[PDB]
Amino acid sequence: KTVVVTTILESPYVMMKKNHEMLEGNERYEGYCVDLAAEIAKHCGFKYKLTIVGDGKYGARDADTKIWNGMVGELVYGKADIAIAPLTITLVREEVIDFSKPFMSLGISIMIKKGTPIESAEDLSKQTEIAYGTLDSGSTKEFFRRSKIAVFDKMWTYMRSAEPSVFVRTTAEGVARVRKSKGKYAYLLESTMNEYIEQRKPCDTMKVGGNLDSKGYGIATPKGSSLGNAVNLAVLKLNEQGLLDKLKNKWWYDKGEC
Ligand SMILES: N[C@@H](CCC(=O)O)C(=O)O
Ligand SMILES: [Zn+2]
Repeated sequence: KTVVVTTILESPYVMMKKNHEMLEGNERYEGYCVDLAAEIAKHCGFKYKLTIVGDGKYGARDADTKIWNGMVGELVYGKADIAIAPLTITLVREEVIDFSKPFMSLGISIMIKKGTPIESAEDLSKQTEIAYGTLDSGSTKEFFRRSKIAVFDKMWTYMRSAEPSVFVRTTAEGVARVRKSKGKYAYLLESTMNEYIEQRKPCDTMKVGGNLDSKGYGIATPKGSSLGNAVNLAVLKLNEQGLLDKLKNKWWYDKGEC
């Protein structure tokens, strides 16, 4: 009856509300995905419960164990009915879960501490002074692991063998490493998160160069779910009405601190 929604604490998508300890259920959270969940639910005609993914991950299949972790895993093993998060539509995921058409368009980009002598991915690859990494488990990490393009293969080769590790557990961890490294650490993350951080105090980071690829985030459901068709139509209806753009403006730029 009540649709269990799996999501992830990733700003500005889902964040803990100021006085959440005094609130209950869905009212404990706020963010772009919280506003979107409320809308997809209204339009699809269902009651839901927001749940933060237990392992705090997006979703990857473990090569040795074959188990799916993160939000994807919660959908695959039936722990959740739908995932409303900045979850990238990829081929390996679409083979096990269903995705609506994209609700947000993005691409991998570079986050530097202001003043870092880096203008592109080619620049990162051609040097060693400045370290660079990605989110440990996710679509960005896989983009480099599977890239046939020379510049990205070179970047991956360095990243996988770099010590100490250049990969981080969460986006926030990557952002702090950038901020605390005096320009000695650049971070590869999706343009959406980069643009969000670029508008947050201490206003010391910046997105550089173009996007490395083009892709989208989709609302995910288990393969052959009943909700699939309706949520896809809701995403299309809401994009066409201007809500998705309105929501990105609200959480990224309207509340900008820089
Ligand atoms: N949106 C990504 C996580 C962030 C990243 O990989 O940079 C995913 O669904 O895996
Ligand atoms: Zn509406």
